[PDB]
Amino acid sequence: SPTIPSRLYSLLFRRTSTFALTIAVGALFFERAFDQGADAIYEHINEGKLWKHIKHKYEN
Amino acid sequence: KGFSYLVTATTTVGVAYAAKNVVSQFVSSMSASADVLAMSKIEIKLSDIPEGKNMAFKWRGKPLFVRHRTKKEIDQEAAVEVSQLRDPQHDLDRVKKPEWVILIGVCTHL
Amino acid sequence: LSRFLGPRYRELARNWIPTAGMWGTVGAVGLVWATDWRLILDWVPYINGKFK
Amino acid sequence: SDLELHPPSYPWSHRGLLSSLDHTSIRRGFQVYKQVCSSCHSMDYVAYRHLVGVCYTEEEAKALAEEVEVQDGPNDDGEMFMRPGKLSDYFPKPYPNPEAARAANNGALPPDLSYIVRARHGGEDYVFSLLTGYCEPPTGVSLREGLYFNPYFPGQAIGMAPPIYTEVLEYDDGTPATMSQVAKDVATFLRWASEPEHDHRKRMGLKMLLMMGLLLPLTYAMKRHKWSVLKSRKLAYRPP
Amino acid sequence: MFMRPGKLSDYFPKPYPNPEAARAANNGALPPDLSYIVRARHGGEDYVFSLLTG
Amino acid sequence: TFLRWASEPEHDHRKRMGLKMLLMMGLLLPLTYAMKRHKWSVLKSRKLAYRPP
Amino acid sequence: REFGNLARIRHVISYSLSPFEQRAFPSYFSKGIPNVLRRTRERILRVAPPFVVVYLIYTWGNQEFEQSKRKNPAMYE
Amino acid sequence: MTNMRKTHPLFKIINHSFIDLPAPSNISSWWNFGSLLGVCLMVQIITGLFLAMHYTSDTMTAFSSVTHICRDVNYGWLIRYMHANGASMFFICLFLHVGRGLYYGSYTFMETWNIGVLLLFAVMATAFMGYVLPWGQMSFWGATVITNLLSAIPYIGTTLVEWIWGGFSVDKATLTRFFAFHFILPFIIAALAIVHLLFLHETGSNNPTGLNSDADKIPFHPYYTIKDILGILIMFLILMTLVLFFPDMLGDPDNYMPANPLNTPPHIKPEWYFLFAYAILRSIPNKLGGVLALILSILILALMPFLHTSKQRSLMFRPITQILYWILVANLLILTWIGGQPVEHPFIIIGQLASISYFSIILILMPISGIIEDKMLKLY
Amino acid sequence: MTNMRKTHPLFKIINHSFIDLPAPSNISSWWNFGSLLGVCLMVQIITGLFLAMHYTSDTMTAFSSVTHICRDVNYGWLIRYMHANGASMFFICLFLHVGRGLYYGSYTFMETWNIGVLLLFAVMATAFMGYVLPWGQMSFWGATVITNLLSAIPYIGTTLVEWIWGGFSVDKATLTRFFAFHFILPFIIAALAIVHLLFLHETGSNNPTGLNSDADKIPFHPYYTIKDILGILIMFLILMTLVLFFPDMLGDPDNYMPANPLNTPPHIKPEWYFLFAYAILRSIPNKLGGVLALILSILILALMPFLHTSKQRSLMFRPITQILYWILVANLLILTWIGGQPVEHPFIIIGQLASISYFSIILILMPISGIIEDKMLKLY
Ligand SMILES: CCCCCCCCCCCCCCCCCC(=O)OC[C@H](COP(=O)(O)OCCN)OC(=O)CCCCCCCCCCCCCCCCC
Ligand code: HEC
Ligand code: HEM
Ligand code: HEM
Ligand code: HEM
Ligand code: HEM
Ligand code: FES
Repeated sequence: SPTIPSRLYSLLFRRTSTFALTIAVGALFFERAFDQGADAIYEHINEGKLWKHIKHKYEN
Repeated sequence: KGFSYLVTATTTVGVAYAAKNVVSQFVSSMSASADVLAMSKIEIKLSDIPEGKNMAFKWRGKPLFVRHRTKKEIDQEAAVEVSQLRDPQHDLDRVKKPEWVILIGVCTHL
Repeated sequence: LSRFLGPRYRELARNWIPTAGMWGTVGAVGLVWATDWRLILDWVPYINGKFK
Repeated sequence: SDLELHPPSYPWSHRGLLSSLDHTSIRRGFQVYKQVCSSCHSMDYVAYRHLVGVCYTEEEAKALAEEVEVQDGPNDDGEMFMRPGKLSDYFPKPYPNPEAARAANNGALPPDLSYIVRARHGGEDYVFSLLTGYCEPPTGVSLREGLYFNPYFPGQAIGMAPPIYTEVLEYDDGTPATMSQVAKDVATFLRWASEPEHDHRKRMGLKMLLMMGLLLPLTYAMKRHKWSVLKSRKLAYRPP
Repeated sequence: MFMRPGKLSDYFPKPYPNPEAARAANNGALPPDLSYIVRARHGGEDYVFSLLTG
Repeated sequence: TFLRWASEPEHDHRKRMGLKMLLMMGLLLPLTYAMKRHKWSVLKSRKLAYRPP
Repeated sequence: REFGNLARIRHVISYSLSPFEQRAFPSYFSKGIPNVLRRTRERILRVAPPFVVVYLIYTWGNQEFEQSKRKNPAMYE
Repeated sequence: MTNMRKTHPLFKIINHSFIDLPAPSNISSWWNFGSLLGVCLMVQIITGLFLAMHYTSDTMTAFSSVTHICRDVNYGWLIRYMHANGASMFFICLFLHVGRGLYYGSYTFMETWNIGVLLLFAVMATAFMGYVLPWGQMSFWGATVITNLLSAIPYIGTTLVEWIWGGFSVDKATLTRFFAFHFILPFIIAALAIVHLLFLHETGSNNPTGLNSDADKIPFHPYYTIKDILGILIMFLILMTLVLFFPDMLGDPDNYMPANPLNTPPHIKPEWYFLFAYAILRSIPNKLGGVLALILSILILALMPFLHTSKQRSLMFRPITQILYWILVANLLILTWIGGQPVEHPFIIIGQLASISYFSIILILMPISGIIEDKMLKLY
Repeated sequence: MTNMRKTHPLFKIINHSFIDLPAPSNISSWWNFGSLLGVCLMVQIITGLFLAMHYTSDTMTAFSSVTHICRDVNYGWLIRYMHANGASMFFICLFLHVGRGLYYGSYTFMETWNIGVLLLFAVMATAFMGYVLPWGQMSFWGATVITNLLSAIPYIGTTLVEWIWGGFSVDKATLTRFFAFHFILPFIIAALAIVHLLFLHETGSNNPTGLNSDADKIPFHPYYTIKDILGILIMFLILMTLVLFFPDMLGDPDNYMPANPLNTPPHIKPEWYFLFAYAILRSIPNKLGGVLALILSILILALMPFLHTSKQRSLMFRPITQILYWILVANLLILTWIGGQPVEHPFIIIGQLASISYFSIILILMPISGIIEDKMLKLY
């Protein structure tokens, strides 16, 4: 009967200091994850048009 | 309270990510630019200068000293000991080539 | 300041050092996240992937 | 006459809100500019250092920068000498001053093509329509020599000879160098030269839309949560 | 470029086009521009008089 | 002298404005000091008495 | 904060005249000179010895700098 | 133990102004635009500070410096287009601010309204000189147009245009002094905004119903704190999509050419937020008449509080004056459009009738509508 | 009828701050230096606005623009030398302001003192980039020296220097960003001075006797209005005598050659306040220690309120600590002279003794003297 928001509140969302720690760690991991996902979405939209897609023809 | 604070924490994470990005872009904007990055590394050089002379150029914003040395100076600076200096380092470790010496003009005092 | 000696302020400090350590921890984590400090960020599991 | 012919909306590969440029097309357009357009036009705000990273390898950019000779100096005795170009050097002027360009181009001044797409109505559509829109003048339009009829040029009497045609250059990719292919490639290159931040800006915009589609419902939820105290508040009046 | 007689708007004529020509014509010494030499040297006009008469 | 002029072309005008400033400020400083002493004369000649019961 | 409730003053009588009825410079020299001399005598022994030792240090430093720039006659050979 | 928030002097000023401020509980999203204007001013200050960090106010090097910002400086294109589209957003927020003030009867705060009118003049001058700053073709030619329009004044105009020009035309001195003025004048705007907020806090804030809101007031924090944060986020959404997707539709392509005194542009127009004043000045066929029409059409906002002839403050319960106000907004749109296309047929008569109808509505028709509205509600 | 001076809100603020402000009746001419600093800040703002109206921040044309100001602009020489000698007079009045506070114990207003210290750093930074703005030989080399001092910081200092240089040396980007910073920081100085005045008005002003001067309070007008007017006129007399008779006795002659990055001056002499800080720098013979010595030599002003160990606020009745205070002022004079002098014997040992004495008599001897005096008056 303890749910996931209940555990999140009882562990991380209760105190302001550990709340801010959760915010900072989530900011780091979400920055990496969002950058990776948005970059991959951009590559899939623009397949075969970018320099990172066409450099292998002209290198080595 | 966990649901409401999860919403609040996700908003704060988003604002923190956007704020870090925009502050990083501003800081990198007032950092070095493409022109000063291009004009720093590449250096055109000639060999129309005799031995025992000095040439002053611009390399990485600094006065670049290209000195053509004489054999007497090379022999003296190879024969001088490093135990009496403030930092033990001889000419064969300071420079790769005896004829040409490449240095900076930025003095280590002011 | 000799007024801040004595057992009451000592146990107040004992109560407030976990919160002070937590605030220092989030300060350090925010500092390395904002500055992209490689010296610390190369020892994580995941954030190695962006090479920064 | 006083009329203007609006260029039509061509379906470029970068016309979408999240679509980038075709970098092979920018390469072919740069080759078109170097072998054809560089004899008259100038590109003084674009350099080989700008070219490297989006179209060419560093070695290839260095090679095509050193294949042209540039004027530099002064030397020790104070004389203007000539040296092979480097990456930091910009594209060379075909004329030292605009008056020399007017003298060598029958009075007309060829504009700098570093902002021509951002500085003309239509942009790359206008460039494509101007390059592929050369036609014989209609009846009653007497044009003196040195001027060519072009419906897309304002004033209809351009001072430009038709610069491109079939097999006007050779591509290194084996692409057929037809008129339309050359015009599309050089229009893509001119769009890149006008906006070098194109694909980067599009990536910023994609990240911004994903981020703001995350933030706006959540920030709106926070606003409704704080304002839920007032929006469900009940008022009662009990006079005695 | 061409040549024309000067007028009141023109400044004083250049002896050398670049300082390297000054180095070539003065065996490595650069003759400084004498528009602020009094405000630039200690003593000023006293320094100029003493330099020329010393 | 010519180099002094070329270094400071504003020399004669600066000296003339300095002479005007010297005469003018030698006129205002006694007058402004007199105005200050006039407005401040109330306090300078103020007399204080303490009369406790 | 403002006038009216600043301090608590009792049994104090203040006397003042018009600026247009009293002189702006009442005995400006015959009383100004002894007052300035008295103030100088009161606060002359706190400033003058530091300023004089500044003068002495300045002259000593300039003199011995000139003597250090002087040539030592020990190097005849 | 003391309450530091309302005890510390700077903290208690901040608390009494922004934290514990009794605000009307029912002000709609139209009340977010003052804070949007303040945030836009801060964004402009920062972005223009970086642009001036990388900008040289020399006639030979202005355009090349702008290109250097766009291409060589890291995200300098982002900074410059943030600056330009933030000017567009600044004028959008200004126009919606003024529209809120006219519709909801906020001009009865007479001194606050007058300080706002002075702010509007200062922002218009700032944006005009900033548009002159990149030294494009349209920038130089619009500068010449506006300065000659000022020179239309008899016996004063020629000396004033030679004084402002620093010479005989728009040149080195004009560009450099325009850079200095464009740098300094937003700080005067900020100080006048402190004066604006001071007068407003003296008078209190106005609700959309126009009634006495003291019966139901709420603290500014956290309600209007989070509401203004949401408004800031939406304004940033519109500003950033304008920067990153449509950066040139509110700009002008002719500004991307170097300023040529010898070559004129095909059709000279100012920026889109000067277009209604440009259209009315084209509509009146006299130079002195045109410049006086422009000046009076902006001063008529300061003249507005003496035109209130109704016993109701806001237009919430005034349908005839609502219709007249929306016709006024429509006529402002017509004036912006007519400033768009050049002065030809039928734009002559369209612009003339638009200007005459605009002045007639804002001077004669609205008080008459208020009078007959009071008569219809049986007030006298 | 209503008192508009006490009723109108801007007029109410001006009345409560400048008109009916209860001021002590016995403050000396040392209390006019705050108003002198404000007026001189306004003079610097106006004169610099004119110089930036006629100034271009490009390394090819900075010196040429300065010569154009001095030669071709009407009274541009007057504006430029007014700006330079007014910066010198600003530092004179600032040092006398700090000396008044130190002597009369005004540092017990801790918030006002700390805001003043922040203002002091802002003024030194602003004057530093103003000095590098004409792009002279000493200007460029002083910028190089101070930024290498910034490079003395471990592990981040090199990156901070490549960040603030806009490259790898003092160059175009450095000059342009220093122009922007030198323009914008005096307005932050004005805002900080408003906060300074607010913190002062929170607790009232101080008097030379150091006692509670509420027993004898006089309004600021007309007494201190005409007193500050006389002080302004005297300051203008000194500044204009400097400008029109000795426009170069406080400046540097070597600043009148164009900045050559190859050649260097034999003597690197910044302005005299920087010579004071410079002597404190070169007294300690390492980079990192010298940098913390400079920042600590400025920050012990902020550390001063915690070193006050006497039961009497002012030095008016404290004769031993008066002697130490005048020894300290004498020591700052000696330190300025050493900063002027080159690094040759005996200036190293004299400056080292001066810096050791300065830090010792601020940190150690003055509180010890206060303890001796309170024991001597039978209070310890
Ligand atoms: C003991 C003296 C007795 C004098 C008696 C005079 C007659 C008194 C009866 C008649 C009245 C005459 C007027 C009286 C005015 C007020 C009284 C007075 O002047 O007292 C003497 C005065 C204050 O006495 P006091 O504070 O006790 O001095 C102890 C010093 N620590 O003290 C002084 O004036 C002495 C000041 C000496 C200062 C010497 C400083 C030497 C070091 C300076 C270094 C500066 C920095 C240099 C650089 C260092 C690094 C290289
Ligand atoms: C020398 C024969 C040229 C060649 C090769 C190219 N251009 Fe040109 N161009 C030239 C002149 C003399 C002019 C001025 C004509 C006039 O009437 O102004 C131009 C002009 C242009 C323009 C501007 C058109 C406008 O309306 O402003 C464009 C966009 C243009 N030219 C494009 C262009 C391209 C893409 C070229 C490479 C294929 C090219 N030109 C080559 C002279 C010459
Ligand atoms: C840089 C320019 C301006 C700034 C920073 C500014 C700031 C503000 C702020 C923060 C508010 C409170 C929030 C709100 O009610 O929206 C406000 C309200 C107001 N503004 Fe402005 N404003 C500016 C320009 C103007 C203009 C151009 C006008 C009118 C012509 C004006 C007149 C008013 C009025 C009357 C109010 C009161 C509205 C009410 O009480 O409901 N201001 N302003
Ligand atoms: C302290 C505040 C400001 C500073 C330092 C500043 C500085 C600058 C600079 C250096 C430029 C040249 C860059 C360019 O031409 O793109 C510029 C341009 C411009 N400025 Fe500002 N500015 C400030 C505030 C404002 C404000 C408040 C507005 C309008 C309300 C404004 C409107 C503009 C516009 C429209 C341009 C033209 C941009 C373009 O044409 O691309 N600026 N400004
Ligand atoms: C741009 C710089 C400054 C400005 C505009 C300024 C302004 C003022 C003004 C107008 C006064 C009132 C006049 C007076 O009380 O004598 C004052 C007093 C004061 N200032 Fe400053 N000041 C500045 C710098 C400083 C500095 C550098 C310090 C200290 C390190 C400082 C500390 C004080 C203190 C403690 C007072 C109170 C003096 C008293 O109560 O008698 N200020 N300031
Ligand atoms: C809004 C305020 C200010 C502006 C716009 C401004 C602008 C300028 C400009 C453009 C210059 C270079 C012109 C030249 O030197 O020929 C300059 C120089 C200078 N500025 Fe300012 N300034 C301001 C305030 C200040 C302040 C408050 C100080 C010092 C406390 C200061 C100190 C200096 C100094 C020392 C110079 C060097 C003068 C010279 O070497 O000839 N400035 N300023
Ligand atoms: S900078 Fe070379 S010894 Fe000082």
